[PDB]
Amino acid sequence: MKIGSGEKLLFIGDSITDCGRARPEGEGSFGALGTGYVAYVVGLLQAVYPELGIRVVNKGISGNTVRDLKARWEEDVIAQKPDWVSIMIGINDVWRQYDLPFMKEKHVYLDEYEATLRSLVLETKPLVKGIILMTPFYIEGNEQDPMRRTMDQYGRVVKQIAEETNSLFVDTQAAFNEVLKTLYPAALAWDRVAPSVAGHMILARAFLREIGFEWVRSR
Amino acid sequence: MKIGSGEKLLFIGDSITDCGRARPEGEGSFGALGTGYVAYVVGLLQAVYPELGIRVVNKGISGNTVRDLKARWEEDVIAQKPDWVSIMIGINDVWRQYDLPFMKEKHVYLDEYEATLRSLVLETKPLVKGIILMTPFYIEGNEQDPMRRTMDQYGRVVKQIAEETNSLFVDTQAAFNEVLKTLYPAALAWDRVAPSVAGHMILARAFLREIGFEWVRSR
Amino acid sequence: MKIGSGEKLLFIGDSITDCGRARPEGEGSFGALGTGYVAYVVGLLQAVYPELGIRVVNKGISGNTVRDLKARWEEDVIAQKPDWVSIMIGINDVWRQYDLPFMKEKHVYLDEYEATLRSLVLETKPLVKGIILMTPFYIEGNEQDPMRRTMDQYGRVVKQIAEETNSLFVDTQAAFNEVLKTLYPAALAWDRVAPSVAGHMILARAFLREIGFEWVRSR
Amino acid sequence: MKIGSGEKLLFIGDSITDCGRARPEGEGSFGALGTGYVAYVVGLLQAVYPELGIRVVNKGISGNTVRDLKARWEEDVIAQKPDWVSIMIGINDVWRQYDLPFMKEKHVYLDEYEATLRSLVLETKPLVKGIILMTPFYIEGNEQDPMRRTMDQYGRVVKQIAEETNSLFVDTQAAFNEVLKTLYPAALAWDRVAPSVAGHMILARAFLREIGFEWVRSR
Amino acid sequence: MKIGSGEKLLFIGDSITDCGRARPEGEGSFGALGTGYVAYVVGLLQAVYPELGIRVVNKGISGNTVRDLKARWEEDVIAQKPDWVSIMIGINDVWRQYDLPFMKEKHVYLDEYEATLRSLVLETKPLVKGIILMTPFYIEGNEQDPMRRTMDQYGRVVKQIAEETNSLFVDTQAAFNEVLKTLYPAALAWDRVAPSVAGHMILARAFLREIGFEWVRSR
Amino acid sequence: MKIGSGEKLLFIGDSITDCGRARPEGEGSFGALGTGYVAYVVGLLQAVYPELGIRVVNKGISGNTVRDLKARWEEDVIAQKPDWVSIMIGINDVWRQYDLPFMKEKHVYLDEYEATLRSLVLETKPLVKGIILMTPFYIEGNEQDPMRRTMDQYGRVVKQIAEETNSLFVDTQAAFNEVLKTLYPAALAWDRVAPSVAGHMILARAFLREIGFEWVRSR
Amino acid sequence: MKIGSGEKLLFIGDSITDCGRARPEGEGSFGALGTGYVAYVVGLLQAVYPELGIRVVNKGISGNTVRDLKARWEEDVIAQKPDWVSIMIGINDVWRQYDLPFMKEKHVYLDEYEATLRSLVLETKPLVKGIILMTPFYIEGNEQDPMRRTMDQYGRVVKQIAEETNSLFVDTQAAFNEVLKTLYPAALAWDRVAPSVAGHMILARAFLREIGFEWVRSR
Amino acid sequence: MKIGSGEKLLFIGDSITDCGRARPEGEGSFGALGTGYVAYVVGLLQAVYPELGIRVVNKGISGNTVRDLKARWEEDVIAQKPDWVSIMIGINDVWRQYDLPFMKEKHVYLDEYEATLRSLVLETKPLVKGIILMTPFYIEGNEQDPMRRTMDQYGRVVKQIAEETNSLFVDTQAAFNEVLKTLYPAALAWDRVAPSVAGHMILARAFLREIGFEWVRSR
Ligand SMILES: [Cl-]
Ligand SMILES: [Cl-]
Ligand SMILES: [Cl-]
Ligand SMILES: [Cl-]
Ligand SMILES: [Cl-]
Ligand SMILES: [Cl-]
Ligand SMILES: [Cl-]
Ligand SMILES: [Cl-]
Repeated sequence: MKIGSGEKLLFIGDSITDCGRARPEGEGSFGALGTGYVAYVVGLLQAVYPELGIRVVNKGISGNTVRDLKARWEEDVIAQKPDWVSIMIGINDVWRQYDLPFMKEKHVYLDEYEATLRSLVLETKPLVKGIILMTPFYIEGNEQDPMRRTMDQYGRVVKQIAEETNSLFVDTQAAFNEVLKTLYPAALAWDRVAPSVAGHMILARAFLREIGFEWVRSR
Repeated sequence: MKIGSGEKLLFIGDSITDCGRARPEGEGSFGALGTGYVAYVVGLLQAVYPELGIRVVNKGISGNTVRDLKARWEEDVIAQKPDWVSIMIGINDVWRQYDLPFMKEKHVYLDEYEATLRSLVLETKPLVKGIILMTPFYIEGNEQDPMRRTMDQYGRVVKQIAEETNSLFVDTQAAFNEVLKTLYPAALAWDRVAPSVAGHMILARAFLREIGFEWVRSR
Repeated sequence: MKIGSGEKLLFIGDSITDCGRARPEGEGSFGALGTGYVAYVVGLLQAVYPELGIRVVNKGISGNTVRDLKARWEEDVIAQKPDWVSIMIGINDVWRQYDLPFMKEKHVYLDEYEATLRSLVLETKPLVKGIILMTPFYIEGNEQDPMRRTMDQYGRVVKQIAEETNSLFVDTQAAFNEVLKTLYPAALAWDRVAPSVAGHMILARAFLREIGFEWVRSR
Repeated sequence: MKIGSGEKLLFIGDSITDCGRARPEGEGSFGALGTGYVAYVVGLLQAVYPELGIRVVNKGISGNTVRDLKARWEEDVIAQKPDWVSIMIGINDVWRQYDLPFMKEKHVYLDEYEATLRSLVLETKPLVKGIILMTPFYIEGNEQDPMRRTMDQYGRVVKQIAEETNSLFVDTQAAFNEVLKTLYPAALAWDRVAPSVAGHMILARAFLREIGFEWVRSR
Repeated sequence: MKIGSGEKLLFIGDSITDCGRARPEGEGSFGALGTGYVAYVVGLLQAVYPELGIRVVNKGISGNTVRDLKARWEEDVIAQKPDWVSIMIGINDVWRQYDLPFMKEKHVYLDEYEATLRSLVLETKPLVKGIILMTPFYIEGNEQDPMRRTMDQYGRVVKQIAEETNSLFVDTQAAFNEVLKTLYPAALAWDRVAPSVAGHMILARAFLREIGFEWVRSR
Repeated sequence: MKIGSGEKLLFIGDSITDCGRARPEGEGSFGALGTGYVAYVVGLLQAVYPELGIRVVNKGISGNTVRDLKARWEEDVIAQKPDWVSIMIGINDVWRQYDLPFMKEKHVYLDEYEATLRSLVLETKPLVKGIILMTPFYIEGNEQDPMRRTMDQYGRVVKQIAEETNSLFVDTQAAFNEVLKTLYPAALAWDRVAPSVAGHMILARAFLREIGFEWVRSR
Repeated sequence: MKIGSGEKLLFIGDSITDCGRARPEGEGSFGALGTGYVAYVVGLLQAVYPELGIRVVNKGISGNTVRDLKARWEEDVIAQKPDWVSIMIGINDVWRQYDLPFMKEKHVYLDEYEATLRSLVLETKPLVKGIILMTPFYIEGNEQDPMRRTMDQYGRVVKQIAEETNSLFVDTQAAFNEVLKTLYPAALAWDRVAPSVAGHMILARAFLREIGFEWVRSR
Repeated sequence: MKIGSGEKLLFIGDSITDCGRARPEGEGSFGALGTGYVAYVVGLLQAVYPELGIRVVNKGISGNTVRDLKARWEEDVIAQKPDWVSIMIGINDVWRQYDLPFMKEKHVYLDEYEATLRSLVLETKPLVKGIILMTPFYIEGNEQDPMRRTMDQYGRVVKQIAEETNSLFVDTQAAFNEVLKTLYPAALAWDRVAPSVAGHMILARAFLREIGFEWVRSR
């Protein structure tokens, strides 16, 4: 378990992170974390490591792109003095290119995305114990579907950044890809983005595996 | 994994099982399974065993005792033709004795509890592939608190029926007891009964472990 | 114009047809026809052929398959004594196979679909002046996506019944396909099924063209 | 098609334009345009010219007279940097004279109306590719009904302005007049102002005809 | 005053009579009589003839034609044992011809109107002390508007039945006509049917004058 | 009729005047005047004198005492530039003495009441055509009931003020007293203050009689 | 204390008893007893006699007269097998005579009141351990107010039945009368019937004193 | 009775005091005091000492610790110029230690609690006639339950402070302890903190006993 006792773990992202969490503070055991993967992570950490006393904060905001993260980073991240920051962003940065292909101010292209995400990591790294970069995802098994193909480009950038900055790394697309060998996307999310409890569990598990969570502790 | 491909798993119980499930069907949407351990179970099974093709049904009803289960058993269990039935009942059977001590017809005392639950297990066993008996629980660490002491006795009844009937058995009290070495009850549930996400994860993990779930499959 | 003065045109289908229509009557206010292609059809007919005096009824019901149509056919179609019946069914028959793959009784497979739809068309044809058969559709441009591939097969069934029965025929998939040369699905419908105003205009225009509507009447 | 690819088309007016559109921005494919003729225009343009990539904004505000348009013109029009502006105003400027004939500060008389509308056109013309002036209307077939007779005076002024400024021109009253040869007003709008889907389609079609929309493109 | 001490006066009609009255009783609170002319009548009678001890019942139902009255006559009129029955019906009988011209079964044409209303008056007259027949009305000053022209014909029917049957008679159209020498319809009712407080006062005053009310009693 | 054409009549008072009127402006034919005596007055004036073109504004505010009137007089009265002001105040000034007999900052005693009301009249008189002073009231027939006895003292002061300032005068208590010879208070208002439609008609009539309203005009 | 351990005490009445109690059971939660004197009684008994183990049921129904009690007596009283029945009825029996003087079938005059209440007491007495008869009341200090005078007569009937039948007896009017030496009615209840917390405490204290409650137990 | 006529009694605390009281003023006989022990105290004082004319204000705020009281003391207490101040605080100061044992900024430890509470008393004492210190409580009969054991430490501090400052003193824990000899906590409050009407009556009675309330006055 990478996260130590008494430490503060902060999640940021878009609606997949937000999941109806309490605004502004996003902190507490009884609904304030929202109802998706963040909450599941905390639940599992408390069920299996209750003695760790890990404080968890949810700063997800529905609709955000990486440009929106940068715009609130000082207030929502820096000022919170976290020990661990988990970032999952990119879905909207890409989706807007496909659902509003002519409202282009809504799009964040890849080279802007890469530099902005890097800028967030590099600002934050000297202030925290660790950073966890979660790729965006798209629940779609055809690599050549245009949005899936774009999303994968953004996920490759995330991986690159994590390597180069010594951040932890969660490939959420690889986790979905496995389940997509069996299930058609609609069984997980009609819109291919916002999933079921199952999708959130896929994400929660992917995150917990990367931080060295044990389902039954050996120690 | 005790549960196998193509099987229908039906959960029944009180509010801990219900958690806002869709009535009457308790199946078949996103959200139809409720927002507690039953949903978490189905999500983790889907995340880790997507190919198993399990159908899951949530017949939990808030407020039920085992007397209420008996009254709807035919329509809600037997008529559903499940392959597997999971029962978690007893919390209200006990809690009414303590919160409404003078309304005795709302109590289900130990003789009624054992005979009824026994009868339901005996009746159902030959019609299904398997039964899972979950103990009720009380989120309270002091064995001599009166309601914890009573709830532990009711759990002994469940354990003994499961043994007699070669049912699977989940000791939910023991799962909470482990966490209660560290956390005061209120950290998990103000009222010592209806817990947080963490509590429902304690439950879901206790269920899954009993049915041979692996967090990361070795094969 | 195939539809003539004084005729009653009854539309039946699933949510794509329903679009919040008034239940049970589906006629006779402002708003009773719902807010999608059925209403747009009635509006354009009124704008361009005000003198035609068409009565229009919307018997769409959200969630329906052709099995559901059959169960209400007598009350909702035959008892209404329509002159013209428009049917657009199949989306849910197919989508349940993909979004709830393990709940097989909710699926309407191709044998049940063809026999039922056929039976309804055969039964209705001698009681009415005319039938319009609209294909189901899936807003997805890749023919080998599994649900698009299945939906195209169901459309072939509709086309063949319409041919056998000398019904009018609207290929809604082809209409979407044309736009999908330019737009990614999400621009029209996140879930690839329930579209925007633009999608409903694609539908209404496909219907109208089949019934000989002219945007500006040449006579 | 007068409108070219990538261009921005902005509609302004009163409730007939507003139709519940999103405030303040009035822009987007999924409800932000409101539910009347603006939305229908955009829907048809996307269904038939999807590749044009026309951005559309709805700045209608219920209750407005031309005096209200002038009061918000800088923020709602100029600042938006549209390529094409469509104006439909006058209904309220006239209605108030008839429904609140003694709260006269609510009235905009014809010579004030004419000069204010001219002032809007002349300010805007050097900043855009084109302007479309839609007459107000009143759904009433008797030319001598007092409100209809007044409304027609205002429509004549609009036509004059469009001629003199080389603006495009939509005679909405002429479009209703045709349908009113068959339908009594109440079949379109009980209040003779705010119509049904049919009325909105009459308006949408009138607008699309003036911009050179083709229902089936020859090219 | 035609109405006398201790008598029960029952009003029946459509929405103009209903005005949100309490269903089913239409009597007996504060507010049970609705918020239009029926309530105003009861208030003025109470203000000026408090000692009369009149019981008043409002059996108006929004949307009703005389065909609807007939279907509930036994339960809503005869079973109430009124001493006086006031009927104001015809607006919807006529308006459906104009707002839904093609839904002919919703129309109540003049032959059905005269026969039904006649039958109800003949049947009720020997069971009660008196009947008041109020004409329907249309708030429209042009006699040749088609719906006003039709409504005036229906009023002639009412006047003739009242004459034949020695019923009291209230010409509501004439009352509106007087005000319409000064006000355009919209000042009283946008839709020419459901008026303001002023319109309901026009009605209440027309009723009261017919029953010999004095604003200031001379005795 | 004391009120001439084109003139502005403003009512101020407490909840008996307010009756849910539109805040802040309190002006319009379709609900803005609220649902009690103000609205009835306007309704009758329009039904019988439609050609007068009297503008009416309702500045009633529930809970007000005369001290509250003074606090808003500049904004709510002076600034409105009325031609006629009607004041009805005192109910709360007195009620508070009886319902909150120990929260005394809520009480306005008689000599404060008298001087404040005088101050309002004397400020306003040089700015308007006329002032109408309506007494407060209490719907209670026993002159010696403590609140009734107090209320009458306040009504005597109002009368004195009106005499001394040449204001018009409405004795609302005398109007209720007449009806109270027959009806027990509860038949008009359970709380003896806020009446039924009948009470509002008693008030409306009292006001209209003082301004020279004719129910059937001789001229 | 007249009530003893293990006994079921059932309260019945009108709104004063109901106070929002849970329907139909009126027992068994927190809140099921309503928010007035019945709840206060149960609370004080629990605070001071926790060991008594009393079951309490609230069968009050807003609006009831003794005629309504009779119609539900079998289901709501006798079928509950109470040991003690407390009845407080008469307020509406009387108040309808005054607030709806002309709707005579809603009145329960003294002959009907005495015979019915008598019959219910006689019928119930041999089936239960004891009966408590509470007078109705009117919060009004003037004995010659007409409704107070009538209510006092109805109270005399209750007192006489209680005497005849050796029922316990609570004179609620006398309890209010004592406070009314100091407070005007409006301080306790604007409408002289439905009081504040203070009024319900007056009631609860009057009940408790009659059943031998001690505020501080001497033993 | 320690409280004299005309005096102002102000209660402050957490949710147990607040009970939904009116914000900000917390003053009035008809709901403004909230629905728990404060309201019951006032009710009893009015029922038994109506002539005292005691003004009562409720400044409870749900969630408060003693640190929160200090933060609002000037506005909510000092500025109100009370004659008597009742303080009940500590529940949250302690609860947070047990329900959010790792969000420690939410905890107020005992020595901070003691000094802050002292600081409140010492500031206030020279400004008022008297102060009443009510201990916090926890509805839990086992002295060794961790939260109960902590709560008792805080109650001992309260008692010490009251002794040292000559404040009145209410041991709310001792009052619950008596009832807990018979009832399990859940019969009074599932969460062991927020009780039933019974709990509020236990508190109300404890407070009234300390101020010398007599249930039947000797004088
Ligand atoms: Cl999002
Ligand atoms: Cl439960
Ligand atoms: Cl559907
Ligand atoms: Cl408008
Ligand atoms: Cl109607
Ligand atoms: Cl008021
Ligand atoms: Cl009642
Ligand atoms: Cl609290």
